[PDB]
Amino acid sequence: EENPSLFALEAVLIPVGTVGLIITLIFVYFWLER
Amino acid sequence: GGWDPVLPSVTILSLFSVFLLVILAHVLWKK
Repeated sequence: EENPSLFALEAVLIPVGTVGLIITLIFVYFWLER
Repeated sequence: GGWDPVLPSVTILSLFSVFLLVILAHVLWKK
């Protein structure tokens, strides 16, 4: 019933991917400390 | 005065994408 056009929208194509990787990376940095 | 063009939403989203991309590349580069 739904459409796949919205599933492959812009927010999933770049912002969600980058935000998730960026958050994970910064957390990794904090964990390492130095 | 004479109908000034206005930037679209796609361009703004694109800008945010590039900026966040720079953050990812910066953290990996500095790691």
